[PDB]
Amino acid sequence: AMGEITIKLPDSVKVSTNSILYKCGAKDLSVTYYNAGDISLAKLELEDETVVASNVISGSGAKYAGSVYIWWTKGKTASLYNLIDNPEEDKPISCVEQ
Amino acid sequence: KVFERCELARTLKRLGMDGYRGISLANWMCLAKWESGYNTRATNYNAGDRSTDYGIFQINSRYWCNDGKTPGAVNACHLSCSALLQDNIADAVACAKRVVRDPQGIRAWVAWRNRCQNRDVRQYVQGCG
Repeated sequence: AMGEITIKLPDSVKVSTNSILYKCGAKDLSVTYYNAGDISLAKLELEDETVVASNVISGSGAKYAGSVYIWWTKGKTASLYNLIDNPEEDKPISCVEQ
Repeated sequence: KVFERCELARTLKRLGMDGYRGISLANWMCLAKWESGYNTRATNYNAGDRSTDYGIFQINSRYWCNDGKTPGAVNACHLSCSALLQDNIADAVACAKRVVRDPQGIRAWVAWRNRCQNRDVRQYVQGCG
């Protein structure tokens, strides 16, 4: 059908969109970030799934949660946690900005 | 300022960090080591949400401090982020104590998760004494 999610905001806030390429081992990962003031979302085009995660409270880094995943960036690095395959959260996939 | 390990441990102990919300001084030390290398001036930019992590505990500007250039900032510690880049770490410690009220507790820091979680960290408070 539509092929787009359109989220109508209630004010005239600036919306920015930015695609960042990551390398996760031997694999490529495209993440698109959507920022509109308080709102920060990340679309991750994973091999097994397309996920949209929302930025959530963290002490350090920029942490996004969506579906079974946590995507947590810090500087040029990132960890992708899978809470179904790895509920102990000690074996995330490690990624770096390309 | 880059702290020497035992210097930092004594400072954090005086500021009541050992056992704070159940977090051992050793875990705070391991957190500081891997987040910032004990460096009060460390900063790290997160291109995703345009936030920056500040100081010895790498506290993030979207939630905890005001840096004037992060969209959606809430400033829950009621501090300028520059206060978290000072040699005196009183403000950083006060803010870190606020952060750990989170349901995550010390799991709110990604470097602690990656480098200290699930490991024995007792060595960080040894040989000081």
